[PDB]
This record gives sequence, structure tokens and C-alpha cells, in this order.
Amino acid sequence: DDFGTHYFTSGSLGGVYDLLYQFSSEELKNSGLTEEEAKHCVRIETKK
Amino acid sequence: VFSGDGKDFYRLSGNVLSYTFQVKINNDFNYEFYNSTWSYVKHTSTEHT
Ligand SMILES: *[C@@H]1O[C@H](CO)[C@@H](O)[C@H](O)[C@H]1NC(C)=O
Repeated sequence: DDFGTHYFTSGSLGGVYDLLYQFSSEELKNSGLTEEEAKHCVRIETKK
Repeated sequence: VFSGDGKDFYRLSGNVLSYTFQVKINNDFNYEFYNSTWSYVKHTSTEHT
């Protein structure tokens, strides 16, 4: 446990790195329009 | 101890078993951005004659 089971006879030594990125985006639009117009008129006339 | 990613030299001891010169660094990031917008408009007009 202190010294191990194997030892390095031949090999390599160098550097390495890694990068991971995650991006998300959401866009939502909503519009509403409601128009109502009403006009009513009456006229009566009588003469005798 | 040989100079690895540090000063000119370093001295170890018998009780110390090992010294390492392997520089490994990690990082993590979690950035967020949002926006919630509301717009309600109402109008009315009544005329009687
Ligand atoms: C609305 O969202 C955009 C998105 O980047 C942000 O830049 C802006 O500051 C927000 N406006 C607010 C929350 O009033």
C-alpha cells in the first residue's frame, strides 16, 4: 500500500486538458388585439 | 527534491514518503440569465346622446 505493485520502466510524461460547454436560449412572444364598436340610432316623427 | 513547478530546491525527510510535481487543476461554471416581461393594456369609450 505504501510503494505499490509495479514501477515505471518506460513510458511518457506530458500535459492534457479538456473543456465542456453547454448553452441554451429561449425566446417567446405573445400579442393580443380585440376591438368592438357598435352604434344604434332611431328616429320617429308624427304630426296630425 | 528536484525543482518541479516551484522554487530552486526543496528538502524532504525520512518520514515523508513522496513529493509530487504534477500540476492538475479543475474548474466548473454555471451561469444563468432570464427575463420575464408582462404588458396588459385595456381601453373603453362609450358615448350616448
Ligand atoms: C430583459 O432580458 C434581457 C436578456 O439579456 C436582459 O439583458 C435585460 O436586462 C432584461 N431586462 C429587464 C429584466 O428589465
